[PDB]
Amino acid sequence: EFLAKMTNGFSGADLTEICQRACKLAIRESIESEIRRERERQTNPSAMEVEEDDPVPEIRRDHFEEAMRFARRSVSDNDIRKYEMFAQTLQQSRGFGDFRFPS
Amino acid sequence: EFLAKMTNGFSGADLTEICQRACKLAIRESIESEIRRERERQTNPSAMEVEEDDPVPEIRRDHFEEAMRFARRSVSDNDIRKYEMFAQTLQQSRGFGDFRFPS
Amino acid sequence: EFLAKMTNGFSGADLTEICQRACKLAIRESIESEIRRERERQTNPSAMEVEEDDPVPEIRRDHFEEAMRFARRSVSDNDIRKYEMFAQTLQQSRGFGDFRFPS
Amino acid sequence: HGHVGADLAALCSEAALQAIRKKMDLIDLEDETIDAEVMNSLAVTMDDFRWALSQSNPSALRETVVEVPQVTWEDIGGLEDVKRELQELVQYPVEHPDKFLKFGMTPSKGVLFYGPPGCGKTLLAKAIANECQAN
Repeated sequence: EFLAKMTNGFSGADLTEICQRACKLAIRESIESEIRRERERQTNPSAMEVEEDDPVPEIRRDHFEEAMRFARRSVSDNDIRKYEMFAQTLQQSRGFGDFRFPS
Repeated sequence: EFLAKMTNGFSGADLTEICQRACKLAIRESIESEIRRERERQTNPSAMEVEEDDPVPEIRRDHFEEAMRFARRSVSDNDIRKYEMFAQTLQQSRGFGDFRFPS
Repeated sequence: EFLAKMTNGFSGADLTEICQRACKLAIRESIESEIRRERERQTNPSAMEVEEDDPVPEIRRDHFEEAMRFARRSVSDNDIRKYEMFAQTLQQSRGFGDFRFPS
Repeated sequence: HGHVGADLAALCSEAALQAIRKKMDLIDLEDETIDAEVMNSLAVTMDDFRWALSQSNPSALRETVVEVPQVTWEDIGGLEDVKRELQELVQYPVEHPDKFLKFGMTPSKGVLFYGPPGCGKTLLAKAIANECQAN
């Protein structure tokens, strides 16, 4: 809900991108975390993690906090006024307005 | 390294040309040096070079020092600003910037 | 001399600017160094610098090394060709060339 | 480049015939029946192959060719951000295809380079193909 009312003028195809940028930003760290775990210097059987450590099991908070920095609204204000102007080109129930039948 | 930081605004397709101009400038001198060696006046068997003299066995320093004089940058400054301007046409993570989730 | 042959296409009014940017970048540090010297916590007469310490007595090397980062050539290549083209609009001793008086 | 197997058989035969044809000083008209000297004592040398390659043998190939390139990453140094980005967009959907299925991110299907003309675009695009061992 806090991510909802912060993105204000964003189109529906723009905030569907940041929930892929955050997934890419977490897959980068989950690939990179497995590099050091196999590249342990003197990788000895002593004190070995027989259990999977799972450093990134799910998308955390700072992935969205970092993926939000590259957000950009695609539609401007100058072109939404074009569709509002076409909506005004439809006469939009304007003219006389209310009248009543006689009694 | 001294030839690296001297060529500053050169594109990757321009300095690949001077390492062919220097090769052409050394092949010219290696062709020309064999002309006088067969055109020795009174070419006698006395004091004959039975060994190959090899005047240009490899590209020397002054070939690059002479081939550099015909260098020319192909891309100007007025057209790299066009690609920078298209990079600015992408919104480039500009707008609100940093925000944080509440605690 | 190393600063001479590095700035290649720079006009005479552009490299007269970096020897003021470096002076401004050293005056900033010489103003800032006097702030901490009067703002010493428990500024006691013990171990007092009776001599002037003079942290920046002259422009050092890294001031030029940092002031060079903001350099920009003002004249492009597209406009120096205009003056070369006007120099070619003067006919520039072209035509017949060498002739000799008869003997 | 462009030769097929029959063209290479023709190249071998033409090089052997050029090595025969240079030995006409012994293969003469006076000896119609050829003696057993040159029949087993003639070996082909390298300039015969260069002659038979250069003077003849037009290649019968004009269409595309599939291969792994042999350019390397240090052939164009720098651009570490571009190297990290191309690694994230090519290597990881194929070297680790299960982690892309753990949290459902679909892979992208292509980037678009753009820049000044002639700054090593193809020599950069072939590098990830060589690194991934990809055609």
